[PDB]
Parts: sequence; C-alpha cells; structure tokens
Amino acid sequence: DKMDYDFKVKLSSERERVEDLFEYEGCKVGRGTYGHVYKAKRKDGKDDKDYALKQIEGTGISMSACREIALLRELKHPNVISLQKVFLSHADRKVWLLFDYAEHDLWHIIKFHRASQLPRGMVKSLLYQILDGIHYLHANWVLHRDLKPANILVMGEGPERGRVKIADMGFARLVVTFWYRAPELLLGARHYTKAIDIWAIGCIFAELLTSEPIFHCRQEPYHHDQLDRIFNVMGFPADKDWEDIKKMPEHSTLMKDFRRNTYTNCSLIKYMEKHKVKPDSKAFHLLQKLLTMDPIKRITSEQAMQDPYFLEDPLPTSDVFAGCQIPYPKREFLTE
Amino acid sequence: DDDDKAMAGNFWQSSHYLQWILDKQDLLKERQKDLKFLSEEEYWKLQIFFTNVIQALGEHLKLRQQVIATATVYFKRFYARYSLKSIDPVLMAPTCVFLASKVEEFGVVSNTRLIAAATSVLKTRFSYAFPKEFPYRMNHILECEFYLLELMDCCLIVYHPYRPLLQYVQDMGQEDMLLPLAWRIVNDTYRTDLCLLYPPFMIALACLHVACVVQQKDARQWFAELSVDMEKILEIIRVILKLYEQWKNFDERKEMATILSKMPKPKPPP
Ligand SMILES: COCCN1CCCC12CCN(c1c(Cl)cncc1-c1ccc3c(c1)CS(=O)(=O)N3C)CC2
Repeated sequence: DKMDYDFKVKLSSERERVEDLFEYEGCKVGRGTYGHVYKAKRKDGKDDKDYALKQIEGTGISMSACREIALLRELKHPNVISLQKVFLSHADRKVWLLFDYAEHDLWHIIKFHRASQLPRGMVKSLLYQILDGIHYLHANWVLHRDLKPANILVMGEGPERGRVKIADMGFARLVVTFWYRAPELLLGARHYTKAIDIWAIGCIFAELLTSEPIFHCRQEPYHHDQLDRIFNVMGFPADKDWEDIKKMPEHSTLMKDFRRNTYTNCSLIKYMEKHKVKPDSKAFHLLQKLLTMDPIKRITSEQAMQDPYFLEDPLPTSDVFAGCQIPYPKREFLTE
Repeated sequence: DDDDKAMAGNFWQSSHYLQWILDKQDLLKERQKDLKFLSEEEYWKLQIFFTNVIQALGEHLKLRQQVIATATVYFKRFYARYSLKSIDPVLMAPTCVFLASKVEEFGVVSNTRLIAAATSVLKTRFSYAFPKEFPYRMNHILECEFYLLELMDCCLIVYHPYRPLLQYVQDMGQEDMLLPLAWRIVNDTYRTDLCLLYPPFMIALACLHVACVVQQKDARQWFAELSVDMEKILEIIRVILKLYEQWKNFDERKEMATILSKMPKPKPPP
C-alpha cells in the first residue's frame, strides 16, 4: 500500500457516506445496464425534498462514468439536469451520483396519452426547452449521442414546476431500440455528430404530436427492419436528396436489400395526415426540417429555436404544464 | 487523431476557474509542511522531475499532449493540497495518466499495459532515480484513483494554453515559424506551477511573447491590441525566463536520488 496512516484515517473519519446521509432502501425507481436509481430523502429534518440516487454498475470507475461526472460538473443550464454531489465508497469501490429528482419524463407522459392527447401548447413548450438544452450542449461541443424520451425528464411539483431536464449526455459508446437513431448510423457511420441529436429531436417531436413513435419497429451496425420503417414513413431518398449516401459503409448493402419503388407513395406529409397534423402548419414544416435524411441538410439547434412556429400563438412557457394540474401519475417503486 | 473540445469557451464558469486557480501564498503555506525536509529549491526540482515522468509514460502510452497537460495538473493539484508522504508520487504519476486518458475519451489504458508502461519508463528513462523495479500493481492504482478523484471534488475537465495559443497565432500568420517554439514553451511551463496560479489564455500570451523574443519577431503592435492585464502577463514571462536558467543549472540525473531520499516518508500502520 505504502500510503500515510494519518492521511487514510483522517480522510476515512471525515468522508461522507451515501448510506449515512440518505434514506433510499426500498425506494428504487429505475433499473438498467447502468445500475440503479432511487428516489432518496435525507435522514435529517433539514429539507423534505426528493433526490435521484444513481448507483453505478461495477467496481472502480468506467470511462463512461468518468465522462458523465466530468461533463456534469461543468454544465450549467436550466434545461440540463444537475449533479449535486458524488459519493465514493472506498469499502466496495461503488460510485453514486446525486441529482435533483424529476417526477415525470417524456416516456411516461407519452405512455399515458397513448393509453388514453397531448395539448399542443404543451408540445411546443416541450420542444422549445429540449432545443434550448441541446443548443447549450452543442455550443459547448458536447453531443448527447442517445437522446430518447427516457432522457428528457420534466420536473413535477416543486420550485421548477414543468421544466424540461435532459440527462445521460456525452458518454454513450457506439432489448435496446434504434427508433430515435439517424439513418447515417444505421448505414454504418462511425462517429457522433450534432446532426444525429437533431434527428432524435425530430423523432421525439413527431411522437409528442401523435403519441406513436414515428419509427416504431420490431426488436431484433446495419439494421434492415429499422430502415424499412424509416422509408415507409419518409419515402426512399432520391440521389439529389442525399448525395453522399454512396460514401456510407453499408450503401452497397442498401442497394441489395431495398428497391426505391417499394416506398413510392410514402412521404412524411402522407404519414402526418393520417395522425391529423396538417402539412400547411408551422409544426409540420419545422418537423420536416429536423427529420431530413441527409445530415448536412438537417437544421441546427439554434435555427430550430428561431423558427416561426415558436412565434405563432400560443408562445411556449417556462412551465410546460401551463398552470393546470399534472394528471400524470408519480413513479412507482420496484421489487425483485 | 483529435483532441477533446468539450466546454471550449467556458473557462469563466469552469471548475478550473472557480475552484482550481489557487492564490500563491495559500499554495506556499501548505508547502511549509514539506519544507521541513526539502528546501524551497529541492522542492521545485522535484516538480520538474515528476512532470517529466508524467511526460515519459504519456509518450510511451502514445497519448496526446492534451491528455498529459491534464494528467500533469491532476498530479500538481493533489500535492498542492497534501504532503509528499501521503501517497507515493511514483504511484500517483500513472494514476493521473490513467484517469485523464479516461476523462477525455482517449481510452481505458489496459491494466497490463499501464503497469509495463510504468515499469519501462522507470527501467529505461529513470534508472538514476528509481533503481529497483516499479513496485506497484493495478489495485494500488485503483485505490489511488479513488483518493485522486476525492481530492479534486471530481473537477476533472481541465484546460491548457495550447487551444488559445492556436487562436492567437492564426492572427499573426507565422505557423511556419512561431507555433512550434511557442508550443514547446507552453510544454516547458508545466515544469513550473503557473497552471495552478494563472488562467491559460495568459500562459499562452506569455509563451507567445517569449517565442517572439527568441526568433526576433516584431510583435509589439499586436500585444498592445489586447484589453488584458499586462503586468500579470509580465509576471508569467519572468517565471518562464527563470524556468530556463533553472534548467541550465539543474542536473536532474546527478541530483534526484538524493532529493527523493530526503522526501518525507509515509507513516506505517500499527
Ligand atoms: C447512463 O445513464 C443511465 C441512467 N439513465 C437511464 C435513463 C434514465 C436515467 C436514470 C434515471 N434518471 C432520473 C434522474 Cl437523473 C432524476 N429523476 C428521475 C430519473 C428517472 C428515473 C427513472 C426513470 C426515468 C427517469 C425514465 S425511465 O423509464 O428510465 N424510468 C423508470 C435519468 C437518467
């Protein structure tokens, strides 16, 4: 070991432990490959506020875990989730992250409406805050890489009532679903770009407007059935519409397995009409500029925020819910 | 290859600014616990030595200078708060490589290769300082990693004067003259402790000025087009010029056994 004793014990005496500071046992609200999340409360009567306790998978600290902590320690924006504290457990080598607690998110909000529709003022306001947060990330050269409804949190009753909070940005390596993935990644592209996040925003926005995931797909580098669905909503891209598709690693696999004629009466206009969204509307036209096949023809985070859709009545609001009661149920706990 | 651009243009709200620009007197007051054993002189020599370890390993592991810069500040930041006796600087050396190469997404340097990287740099480049084999194994790095993480309050994103340097030259247009020299002067500033006292844009303008002297480039007019503190910039130049007179007189290879034996030794358990 060869470390100083007085250094170890002093640090060991003063080190704060997550189990001493927080009541979380039995309060598990989330499970996954990453590990576990609890809705925790402090054991003292200092404040009755809630917190999100993420216990990370594995001993030591992974590159992903290092990257999440590094970025979260610097990022500061109203629509990006805050790291309060990090606990390091020298006994068992586990790492815990303390976040502010988000009661709701797009995954659960959407599931409620699909089990029923989203007020349109609420959609606009969600979209604007998602764009506000992603623009902040992109201005700081941080890409999300895996933007989904389960990442876009919404704060429940509290001082930040109805505020979007984005999580899990900037550390995803390249059943799991590809419904929010851009076609360049499906056709073999080997790196993350700002365009990839914008496609994701395009997919989320469509689903906010209809309640169906626009590229919903069967569960199974190159993903046939996913692309089939993309071309059935969007149409098959013309050479002019995406010229560098030829440069994609899986272009020759695309020509083998597909034929342009199969998707000949398919287009985004025809898709959205079936879900009662009028293609003369500013909403559709913004959606079409986000959901563009060719990534270099896809608009930016800031350009989206300047869109006239957000100057059309109603304006978006700080409170996504816009005053009226939240009908969405709170998070139920887990057991296994 | 390519380097991590994340958080570029937000030093002013960074963990770096708001917690790791440390007042000079505070830094020297914590050092007085170690100056019982080593002199003020022997101590700055000790920095230069370890800085060069954090470079050798960093070269051996094929890492980029931006990783290394960061690795070297992690190291510095630790021993600007804790005594040399606390954790071995040999052990901390590559624990800083390891973490930095993860923090910036360069890679998880494997176990086996981190340790032979360790053994080899010491076996070859430093057999004057450390005779016998590098004694530690991966569990020691892993433990040391948790302490390292704890001290910095997980402030892992760091900066170096490189990125602002590149911005400054691209006005003057002397990439075929200035940049190479300036870039090494910024490298050499890591032998000293300016990166804990000074924001990097200034360390860049300091190195760029010394460069302009060495190659007799007239850059006077350009330096007077900056709404910046030129005294604080002049403070850094002194330190940079002194750095080279110290280099001239410091015989690392003839002096470092003796300086390391004088380091305060860890207290063992009961
Ligand atoms: C690598 O990254 C792993 C952690 N990722 C995975 C997606 C969710 C997340 C962990 C929980 N998380 C929350 C935070 Cl920080 C604050 N408050 C609530 C949540 C939360 C809790 C549970 C929950 C959701 C959201 C939606 S869900 O379907 O996963 N589900 C049941 C956000 C990030």
